Amino acid sequence: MVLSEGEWQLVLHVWAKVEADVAGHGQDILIRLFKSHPETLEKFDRVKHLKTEAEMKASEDLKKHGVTVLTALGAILKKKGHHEAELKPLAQSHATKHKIPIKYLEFISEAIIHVLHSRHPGNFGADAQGAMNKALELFRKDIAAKYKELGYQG
Ligand code: HEM
Repeated sequence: MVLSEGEWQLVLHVWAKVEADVAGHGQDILIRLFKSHPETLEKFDRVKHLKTEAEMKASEDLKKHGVTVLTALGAILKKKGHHEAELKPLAQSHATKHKIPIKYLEFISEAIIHVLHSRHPGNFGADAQGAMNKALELFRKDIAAKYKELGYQG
């Protein structure tokens, strides 16, 4: 699949807002992920013991994790589809070290869309959401192809 420049512009325009507060968006997204799909929390040894949203909101480790995910994702989106180099080390660590099934990448995709929708209604209408979904699907498709080459494709 391939996105048009118009679709990339919609994605990057809302992302510019996310970047005004990377830590805040990272927390919201991870908390949304962990509450909607608790099984995912088990993958994070440094934060799996957190029982409530209040504990999550106060966690310094959770906030650092959020910044890391959004910074790596942002670097990928800014490549506008030319992200093969950025995807390799990422696919290897999630396939071989962490063992993250594609299904969980779909779950975090949902959390991202949910949060942008809440915090940026004016820059996240239907067209912009369609573009973001398309960009995240592109990301998932390429990652899963890499998973298979690496022997996981879980
Ligand atoms: C847009 C999605 C994702 C991006 C861009 C991403 C990115 C990263 C990055 C940059 C790291 C740092 C170094 C490394 O590769 O180990 C990392 C670590 C990790 N990722 Fe992700 N990740 C994503 C989704 C997920 C999801 C959905 C899960 C689990 C449900 C996950 C679990 C992990 C774990 C377990 C680690 C290591 C945490 C630790 O240091 O203890 N990742 N990820």
